[PDB]
Amino acid sequence: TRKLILAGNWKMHKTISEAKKFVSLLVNELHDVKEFEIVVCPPFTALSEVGEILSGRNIKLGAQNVFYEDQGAFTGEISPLMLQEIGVEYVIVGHSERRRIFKEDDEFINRKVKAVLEKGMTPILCVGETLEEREKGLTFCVVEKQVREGFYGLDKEEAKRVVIAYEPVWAIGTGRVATPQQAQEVHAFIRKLLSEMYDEETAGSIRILYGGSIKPDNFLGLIVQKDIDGGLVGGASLKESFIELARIMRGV
Amino acid sequence: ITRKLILAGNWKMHKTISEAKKFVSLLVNELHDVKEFEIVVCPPFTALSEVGEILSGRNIKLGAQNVFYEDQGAFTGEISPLMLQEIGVEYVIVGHSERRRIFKEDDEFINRKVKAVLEKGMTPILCVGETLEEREKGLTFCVVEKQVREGFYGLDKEEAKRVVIAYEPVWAIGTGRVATPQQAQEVHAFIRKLLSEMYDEETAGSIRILYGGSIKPDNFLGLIVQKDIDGGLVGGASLKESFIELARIMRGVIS
Amino acid sequence: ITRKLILAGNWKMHKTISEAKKFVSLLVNELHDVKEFEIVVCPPFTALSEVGEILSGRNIKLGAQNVFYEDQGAFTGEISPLMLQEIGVEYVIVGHSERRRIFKEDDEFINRKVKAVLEKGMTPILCVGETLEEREKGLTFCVVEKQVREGFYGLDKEEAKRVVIAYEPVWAIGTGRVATPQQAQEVHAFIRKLLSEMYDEETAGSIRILYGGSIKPDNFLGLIVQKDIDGGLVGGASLKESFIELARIMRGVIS
Amino acid sequence: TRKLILAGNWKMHKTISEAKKFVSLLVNELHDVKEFEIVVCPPFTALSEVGEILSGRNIKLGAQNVFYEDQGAFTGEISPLMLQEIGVEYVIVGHSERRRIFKEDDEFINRKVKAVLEKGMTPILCVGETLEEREKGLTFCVVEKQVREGFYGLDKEEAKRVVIAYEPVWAIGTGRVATPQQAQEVHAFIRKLLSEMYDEETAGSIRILYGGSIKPDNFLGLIVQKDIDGGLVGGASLKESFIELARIMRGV
Repeated sequence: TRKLILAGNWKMHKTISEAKKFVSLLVNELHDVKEFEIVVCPPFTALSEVGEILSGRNIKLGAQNVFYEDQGAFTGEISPLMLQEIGVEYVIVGHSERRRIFKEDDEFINRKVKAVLEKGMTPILCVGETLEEREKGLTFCVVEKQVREGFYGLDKEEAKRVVIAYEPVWAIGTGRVATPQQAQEVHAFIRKLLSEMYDEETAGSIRILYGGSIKPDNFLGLIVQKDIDGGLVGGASLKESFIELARIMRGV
Repeated sequence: ITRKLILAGNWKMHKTISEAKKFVSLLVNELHDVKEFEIVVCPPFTALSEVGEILSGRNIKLGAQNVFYEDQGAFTGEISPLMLQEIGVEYVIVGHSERRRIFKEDDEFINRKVKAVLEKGMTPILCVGETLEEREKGLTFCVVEKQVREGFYGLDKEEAKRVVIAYEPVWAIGTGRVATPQQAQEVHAFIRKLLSEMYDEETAGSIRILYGGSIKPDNFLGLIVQKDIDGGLVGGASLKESFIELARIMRGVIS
Repeated sequence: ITRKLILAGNWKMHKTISEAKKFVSLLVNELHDVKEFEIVVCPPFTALSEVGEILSGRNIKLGAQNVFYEDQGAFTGEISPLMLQEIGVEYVIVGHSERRRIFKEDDEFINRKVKAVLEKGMTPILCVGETLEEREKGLTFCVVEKQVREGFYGLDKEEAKRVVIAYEPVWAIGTGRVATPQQAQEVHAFIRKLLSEMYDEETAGSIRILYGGSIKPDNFLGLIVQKDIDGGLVGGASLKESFIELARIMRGVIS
Repeated sequence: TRKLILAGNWKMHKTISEAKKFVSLLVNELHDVKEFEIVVCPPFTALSEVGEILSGRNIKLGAQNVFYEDQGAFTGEISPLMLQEIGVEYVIVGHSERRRIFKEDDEFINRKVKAVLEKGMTPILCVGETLEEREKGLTFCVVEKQVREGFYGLDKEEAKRVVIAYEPVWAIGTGRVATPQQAQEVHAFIRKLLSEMYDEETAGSIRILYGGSIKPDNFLGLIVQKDIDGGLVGGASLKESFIELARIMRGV
């Protein structure tokens, strides 16, 4: 908790032309932000161009993925350095799409968490169970494994910097949001677990946001819950609905 | 038969928008009269837009190191063909060893990227190559054939001509162990006979097959001379000015 | 609550029909009055029929080291539940580490074998256990829970009682590094609380949970004494006569 | 070529009770065999019992799989020793079912070929393309890879002992047999390749049998072809149809 976050993950969606316009629209409508942070994550291609429009502004730059090496022969990948030089503050790691479609495993993910922290950036670690896992009663152990694997090797001080995002796979793009009751139950669990790995202090420092079918007509009720520190917006982050959400987010 | 030679530079994960903007301008002027073939630079996504304008109207061409096969969608961290087409990218490396080995990218996955790149009017550069163990078992030809057949599957005579293949023996990637022009040529000749049966003589003669072991400024002359080697997919050397050297060498084989 | 202790021997890939016939007869007489618990021998498929007759009517019970979940079909090299049931097999080890690690046998695959074994009126012995790395990340409990939940999935109160679990910490398999009775007991207690939530008190108390690290004739006494350890899944020691020793020890904990 | 083989792969099909009867039926109807070999492959459970009924008889004992170690901690597996002691002469390795359902890779397979030869038994190496592979034009390279991987590390003398069985996956149990023309084309190819790896001598020594939907009303026409040295019978090997096949096999 302590400083909510409204993060938008555009995913594979905008052209440098569109980004420039859209970002500006946001920066105009939200130049005034009541401390709760607002992050926008455009694709690699449009990062530098968006960097400008944001430089010096309140809204912060976010990236969708990163490799764990400063440089090397890894054709197609982007290094932490390249993201830093552009002024990217947040980096999404472990997104369900990457885990599932691109077969990224926990170790791979864990090695990325550190790399993002090394260059003093904030990693957004994604966790979440699949419907099948939820039905077998593995919701918690699945989240627990991912979290433990994610933080493995981090000290109380680094762990404090990490951001967690619970995107229940059964609710990504399916339009089926988890009730605030279901969201909170897992968020709470993550918080308790977080403290058992460290201490009540770190656990309260780490921000855990909800992700998965975050629409304007359901965001209130999710941010209201005790342990949900904001959201990782998917679709809604592409339109102007990202403003109505940021608006609601100001209701606290 | 004629075929336009090609010299491509795969920077890989190496430069920042600054280092990039510099190096690129340098070249835009060094290789200014060079119009007898194509020099392609492939910077990281982060730095394409910048380099993109340093080339708008110049001779050197823009190329990406990877692409996803869809136009847009729920695919965090991926770049679409439309995103590359806006910036003015003309070439896209597809199926590179690193992606196949390290990022478990399979043939069917790669085949879709090939068709995808072609749909937007861009040029795929399909990479194929054996492993040391593979070559030791005599599987060089079947490893290459499988990859060529898979990659081209579904394409037709027309689309096939637009593809560019790049033979990159894995046992010669960054290990320094470049391939003797004999070895290179042998394989390139095969890939061309194969391409012949798959489609026809005309087609197999239109498709450029570049080499990719450890192309250095010294040995490169002993390769481009070969019969079935139409250019090179350069790694390291594409970083330094030695790239501008290679570009020189290649010019002394055309008229 | 009562629960009948169980001592099982997983010969693994070790004896021939001859060595087998010998060892078995030896036992049939040594452990002759032993009827306060169950001794189970698990020879390789090749040698089941032989050992099978050396037990027909005796006290010691027959057990297999693996099974496929179908009754018959196009599955070269596999053994069916019917094939085991004819010979008179009563126990079937399912989900052993070696099979999970070496032969890529997954949870869903193992769950089907559990149901299958139960259908023919036989007893599954589901093996669960963490890895050194897993225990170092504090994943012991979730690794075990996942495996227990997966394995039992679909079963009900009745069928669940018939299952026999065997906690076999992988970092203690053939490495000699047996587990302190503290560690063993801790986990066994968890697996039993879990089994309690999954079904109920009655059920969790009926299910035997055996230990399986490096059960030797000396340390075995410090384990069977524990509260939640109902017996042992013995590897090596099940080969020699030391097995007959362990069987002795276990007898001195019943009345 | 040189000494055809009629091999029956029961797969997962008989009880020790049934085996004893059935085998006997065969041993009675075929105690007289015009040199062409007849192998029967029952499941592990029934091996020793069938061993007796066959001991001293013409029909030979075959197994469906084996591990590559004489002994060790490999719960559920059977060693070469265990097969030998029972008098098993042939061992099927690399059967499509094992490759596909049980994920056995070429190395695994190759390590089994040697192990079977060590204890002086004859391994039956299975190879074959899937429909999809056949359509992409990979029929040959697929067979070539499997064969090369299978023989890797074998000398002219061991390689001579190896038996090859081409079971086109698209024809296993599908009831769709390959025409003799299609069968021969691949068999021929394997023979040419076999010689290029060794010499015309070894290539002619190695026996290559067809496998896949071998029924009595199509066996003749397959054994007739030049490079098909017999068959690996699946279903047909379970009934008495295994006798009509053995009967036809005698027509040469």
